[PDB]
Amino acid sequence: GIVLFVDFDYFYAQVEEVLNPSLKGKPVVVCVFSGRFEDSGAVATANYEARKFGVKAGIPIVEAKKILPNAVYLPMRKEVYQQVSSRIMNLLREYSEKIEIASIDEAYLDISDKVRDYREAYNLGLEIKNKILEKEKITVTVGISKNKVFAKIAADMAKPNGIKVIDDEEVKRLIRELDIADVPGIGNITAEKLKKLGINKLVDTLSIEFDKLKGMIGEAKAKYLISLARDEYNEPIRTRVRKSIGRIVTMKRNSRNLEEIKPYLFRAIEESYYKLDKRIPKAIHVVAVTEDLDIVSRGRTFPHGISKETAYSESVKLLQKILEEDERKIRRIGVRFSKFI
DNA sequence: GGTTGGATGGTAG
DNA sequence: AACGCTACCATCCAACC
Ligand SMILES: Nc1ccn([C@H]2C[C@H](O)[C@@H](COP(=O)(O)OP(=O)(O)OP(=O)(O)O)O2)c(=O)n1
Ligand SMILES: [Ca+2]
Ligand SMILES: [Ca+2]
Ligand SMILES: [Ca+2]
Ligand SMILES: [Ca+2]
Repeated sequence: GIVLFVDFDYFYAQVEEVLNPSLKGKPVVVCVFSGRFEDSGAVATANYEARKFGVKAGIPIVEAKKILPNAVYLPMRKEVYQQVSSRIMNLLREYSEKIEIASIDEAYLDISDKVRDYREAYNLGLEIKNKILEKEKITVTVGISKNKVFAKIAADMAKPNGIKVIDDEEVKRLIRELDIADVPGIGNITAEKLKKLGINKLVDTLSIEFDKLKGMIGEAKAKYLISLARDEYNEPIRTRVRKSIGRIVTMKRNSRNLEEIKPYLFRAIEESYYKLDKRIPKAIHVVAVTEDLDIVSRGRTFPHGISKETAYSESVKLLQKILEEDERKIRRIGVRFSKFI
């Protein structure tokens, strides 16, 4: 098979640049303001000009302003980026019937029946890039390989505004030479566990006892890495179905006062219920982020669907459980609905 | 021993 | 050191077939 993966370039910042062209060439930082103080929050993303100086996703806005105090700091307008994304995804639908929308700015296309080889795949990749630039003036990176994982890795290698094929021979070289930390799904915790076992490359997972690898990183990740290393990973492109919808907000101050927290939680429920749009959940979880940014959650699954009124009542009980069973103050509070009918 | 549900862990967008 | 918000799959544990 052949898989073509598309990853939009510095997406949120690039959309802002398209809607206001004077931003291009100079550092733009898209921010998630919590409302705590002036400028409390995190960077969602920045364009490559700000990113050159270390302003990247996840860092505090305060750290970013220390590095580049003269950059443009824009509030995140997620709804705008979602609508642009949906338009681009609709363009991609024209090139394959088999498409997997992986996120707000990623999609996998199974183009096995559309092209005969990697040269034709590459030309299709170029066609897709030109189409998205024509219609939306958004640059993207395309990665192409035998499966979803190596397609994603290919795009990682080609980013800013690139295109890359990893053919069968390069898959073999990467199994030997790619830092296993750069494999999709291997974060810092798993990477460091692997390094302690002396595993630096995918091929190293074949030289360890399965029971030992499973003991350290778990069965799923062990099976996943071994399948990749054996050149056998072949997970199909399929339609992802949304499994949960939720909202969590930062409170104006930390609190353990039930009556102070309730209005935030209730607003999170109202917004979550609107986003449900005909979906009726059977499960509710109240999620608290404590003072030190730990996550505590209490939930319940009902035999039937949950009305909004039941969500209110139950959410209070679950919040009460969090307060009873955890003595830390709550910083952020929210809700998540799942198990849709 | 497998499935379910609840609490938590790890991950990536 | 600071510090947002969305949502996926996985693991551990105990209840229950
Ligand atoms: N911690 C993060 C990471 C990403 N995003 C959002 C903003 C990004 O623009 C978008 C896509 O994530 P990417 O990791 O692909 O980031 P970029 O597209 O901005 O950069 P890149 O050029 O590496 O693809 O998701 C976010 O809100 N919070
Ligand atoms: Ca990506
Ligand atoms: Ca991207
Ligand atoms: Ca990694
Ligand atoms: Ca139980």
